[PDB]
Amino acid sequence: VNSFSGYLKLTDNVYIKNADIVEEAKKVKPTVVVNAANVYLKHGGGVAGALNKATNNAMQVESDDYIATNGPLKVGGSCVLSGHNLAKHCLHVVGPNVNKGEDIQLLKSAYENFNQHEVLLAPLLSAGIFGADPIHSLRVCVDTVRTNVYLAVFDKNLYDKLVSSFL
Ligand SMILES: NCCc1c[nH]cn1
Repeated sequence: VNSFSGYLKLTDNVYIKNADIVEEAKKVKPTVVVNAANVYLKHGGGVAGALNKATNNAMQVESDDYIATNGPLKVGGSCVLSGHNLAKHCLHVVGPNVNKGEDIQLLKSAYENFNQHEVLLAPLLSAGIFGADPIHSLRVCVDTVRTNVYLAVFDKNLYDKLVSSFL
């Protein structure tokens, strides 16, 4: 049993809810929250900008030190950093950004990072400002992640479309 409430069950391991991931993280304090990161961990907008704002910029300060030491992530890659006030840990995962021309096949590689964690609160990778089809992102998630993932979808209209169209 876990603390997540109000989710619709899509599969054995994937759950979904219309929720603001920031507000959900603050309520649940999950072991892992996933950030929709870019390779520079520049948390300007979308999910990343919202998570970072909720940490009062402490996520960005920590991320800048990570990049100064390690250099940029790979598209499809990830790193584990602090969850600050939102979670124990933040898994920063880089899905491909269609608005930069990145290979959508890298979305499966991105989701494979989730398998290193038994339970996660996450957004749909490569959705929102990264420009990919969220229906596709949900299908890749279900067909890739084997650990227990609780997906937060900010937009109610999109949530209802994801559920209604789910095979
Ligand atoms: N408060 C809205 C956070 C968010 C979710 N998705 C994109 N941004």
